[PDB]
Amino acid sequence: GPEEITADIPNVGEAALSKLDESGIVYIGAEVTGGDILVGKVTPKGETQLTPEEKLLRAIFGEKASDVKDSSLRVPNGVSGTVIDVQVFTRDGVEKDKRA
Amino acid sequence: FGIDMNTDYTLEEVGKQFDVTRERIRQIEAKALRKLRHPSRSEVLRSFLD
Amino acid sequence: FLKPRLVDIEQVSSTHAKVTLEPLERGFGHTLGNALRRILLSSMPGCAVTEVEIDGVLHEYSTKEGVQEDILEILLNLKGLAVRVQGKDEVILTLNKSGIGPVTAADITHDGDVEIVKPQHVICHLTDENASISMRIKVQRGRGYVPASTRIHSEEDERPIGRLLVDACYSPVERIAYNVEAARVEQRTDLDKLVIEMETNGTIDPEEAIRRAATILAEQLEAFPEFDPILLRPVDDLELTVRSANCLKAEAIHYIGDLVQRTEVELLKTPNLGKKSLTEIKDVLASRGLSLGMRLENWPPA
Amino acid sequence: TEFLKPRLVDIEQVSSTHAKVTLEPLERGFGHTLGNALRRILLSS
Amino acid sequence: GVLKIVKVYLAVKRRIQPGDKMAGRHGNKGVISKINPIEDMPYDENGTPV
Amino acid sequence: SVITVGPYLRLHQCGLPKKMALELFKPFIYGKLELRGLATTIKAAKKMVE
Repeated sequence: GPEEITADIPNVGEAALSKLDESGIVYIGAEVTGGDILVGKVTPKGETQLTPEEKLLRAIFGEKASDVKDSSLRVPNGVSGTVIDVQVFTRDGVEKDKRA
Repeated sequence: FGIDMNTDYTLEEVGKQFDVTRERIRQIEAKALRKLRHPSRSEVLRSFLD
Repeated sequence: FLKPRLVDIEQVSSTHAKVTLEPLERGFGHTLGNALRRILLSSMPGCAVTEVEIDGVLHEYSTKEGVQEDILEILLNLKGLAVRVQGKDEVILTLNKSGIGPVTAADITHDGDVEIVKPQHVICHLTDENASISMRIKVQRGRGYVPASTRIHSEEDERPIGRLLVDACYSPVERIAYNVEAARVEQRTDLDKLVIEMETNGTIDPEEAIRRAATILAEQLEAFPEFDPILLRPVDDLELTVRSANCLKAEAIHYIGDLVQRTEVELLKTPNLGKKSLTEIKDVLASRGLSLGMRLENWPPA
Repeated sequence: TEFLKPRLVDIEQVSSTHAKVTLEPLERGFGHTLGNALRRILLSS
Repeated sequence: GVLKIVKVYLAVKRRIQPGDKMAGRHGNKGVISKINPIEDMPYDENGTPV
Repeated sequence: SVITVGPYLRLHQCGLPKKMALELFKPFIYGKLELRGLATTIKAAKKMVE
């Protein structure tokens, strides 16, 4: 399937989703360090094919395992700076997202 | 589940192997997971979830 | 065993002065003097500006229309602004100005403990007739050098992205030099003088600095596991709605441990919690393997 | 703006007339001023 | 194959730390070893450190 | 990495950067961390040093 830039990221706290706008792109002027999510990205991977202990774990804790893997662009480990610019390129004919 | 065992067994199959079958078994599991739900049991497994 | 003391303090400028010490025994001018130089340069109270929120600025790397200075230049200029406070450890000031012309340090609003030593000091210039800049200059007090980079660990929601952190320049002292000349007091074999000529920004009095220096110097001579961690996380980690969080905090529920003790009955009896909020709380708690009416018996240990 | 005092002494002495004493934490640059001002006083006076 | 691209531009500010390489124009290289306090710095009779 | 002096060192030792040593000994750190009981499991150890 097609990948999404959406701000909806499987398995992240509000601290993680804080630095992203509704569309999933980090705000201009927001100071970041390694591990912060700059651009939320998600790619389809279906039927994760788990194992018995994992199946027990999920049924105990009642967690739906997402069909989407987290490809999001995050600040490289160790580098810390302030975002001064954001540019979005879209294929001619694909609908521009909110942020764009 | 399939824990330390080949494949896994339907609730009815588990019922045949337990001689006490059907809805009965479905209840035990529900109360079993429940016992594992509350902490001091669940705190070890909880950290596995990121 | 004569102990020293001070004598005429000669102030030649708002900037710097020469403090002098009469009664000094053989070789003690150096021992006292250099040691005093050390503490003087190193450890001293300072009030250097820390946080600055400007008008339309998200980051220090932009340029504001109407001012020829880059924002980073303006921060660097502010870092060199010398102020002295009395009763407040941290004060926040407000700078405002417009029209064509230089914006000095006297253009800020004057507060109770605010004393500007250099009113002529240039923060930034103004190039256009109608162009205006407002800013909050958050000035706090500290010792030594505290760079802006080490300032973020604690974090704790510095979210107002318009707030640019700046490196802490805390220290009155610029240059300290000590010269010992033989000092002849009326009657005595041979004694030395201590001429400490120091350089300041004016935010600290010579007697005060020289005092605290030896104060600290002598001051050094003074010796010469069960349960879930998740239970102690703040309620904000549950990521509830603002309403629910505020309601819980209003009911003295600040942590998850406090919440899991409460029952549905008790929560519904609160003045501000409806069925929707309770549904949300039960949902988010169940989503992490928790619930209401959970007993942990022993709240709290230490 | 409170200060720092040491908190982990351990005087390790050889024989009797000889001694090696150590002081654990101390603010940056305080070790040299203390060590020196003291050496000066110990030797010269 | 690529639907959309998001380019974020970071501005990082680094000052100086041990391990950095410094040199004059005369072919004299060097690497900063330790960062010394102003206190320990060699100073002239004027009191100005180096 | 780039190297510096450290004259204070004894002949038998060398100054090793904190971050480097952390990343290098990562499995050892995990193992010791869950050896003393500071970490519930290896995952928790990873999350801790991370």
